[PDB]
Amino acid sequence: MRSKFKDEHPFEKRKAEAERIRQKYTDRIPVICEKVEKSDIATIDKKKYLVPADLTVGQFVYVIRKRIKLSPEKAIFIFVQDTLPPTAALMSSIYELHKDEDGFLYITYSGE
Repeated sequence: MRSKFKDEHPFEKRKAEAERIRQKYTDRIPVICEKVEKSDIATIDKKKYLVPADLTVGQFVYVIRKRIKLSPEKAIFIFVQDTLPPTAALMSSIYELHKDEDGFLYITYSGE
């Protein structure tokens, strides 16, 4: 359940960056998207995202699908603090509830 972005970078710098990003893009959600350790899915090329707050969770799944070029028949599940968020929910609603103390919103994506 550990995050590599969390372990590689100190909390203070992470926190400072998130505040820096929140100030510059007040309409966007800073997102860290990582793969769950033991899933067969591929690994995302780009870890960190500026996500529009009006985007739904399901819309963000779609961006994850097309960033890994996941075959359309394949399945993919997104986890926010080891929960499956509803696709119809706004990422702004997910962010206010599940933002990390550093200010980032941490997702893990799997395949089962």
